[PDB]
Amino acid sequence: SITKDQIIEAVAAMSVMDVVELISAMEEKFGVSAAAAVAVAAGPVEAAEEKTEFDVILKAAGANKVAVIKAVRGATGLGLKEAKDLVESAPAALKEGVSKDDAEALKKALEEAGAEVEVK
Amino acid sequence: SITKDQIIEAVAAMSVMDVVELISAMEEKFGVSAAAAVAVAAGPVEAAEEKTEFDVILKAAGANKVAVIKAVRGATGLGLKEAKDLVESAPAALKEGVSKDDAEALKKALEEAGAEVEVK
Repeated sequence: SITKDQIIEAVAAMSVMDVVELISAMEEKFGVSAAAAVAVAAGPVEAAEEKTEFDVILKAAGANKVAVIKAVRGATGLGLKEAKDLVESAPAALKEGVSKDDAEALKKALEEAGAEVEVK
Repeated sequence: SITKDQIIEAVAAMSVMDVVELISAMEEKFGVSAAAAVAVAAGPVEAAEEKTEFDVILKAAGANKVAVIKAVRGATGLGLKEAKDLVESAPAALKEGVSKDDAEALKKALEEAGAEVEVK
């Protein structure tokens, strides 16, 4: 009496774990687990983190909203308006999680114009 | 003697179709939500037994990215963009675990257009 149905009630006769073994058995039996598949080798969290995530915030455009607006749209590319509003909505984040070099690049640009920047 | 092993040889005793029916049954019983994992996990296991799991990969669209993109979205139905990226992200799997006939069908289509396909 090995009917399809009988098997259904059979799976509901054992525990989930016991079932996991079942399904697993076939995998090995029919050896349907060794062809190509994908890698996806996610390693376990390990110390030694990087530090390349700097955020450049704009506090005050200063007496050079013009140059600022340029630096803004220049660093991003938002519409003149968007950029305007952004600055007008100070403080406003310029960039988030950008390379230090880039952060300092714009920063120095702001300074050259005479604006207040924030590095965090 | 209602062992698990015995259930293993049971699947290896019946035809893939009979196994499909089974899984399909449980799918409803235990629910398609709870069995979903088993269904997708067993989906390939069953097909493998029929030796009807061929993978069609796209290596190079060739000098006919147009026709290719068509074949792609045509074989799948992904957004124009998605398809574009896919092709541009070669190699890219077009189909996975499909009938040989189907695999060769698209393959020949690619050739007709003049593209490089991969069958594995």
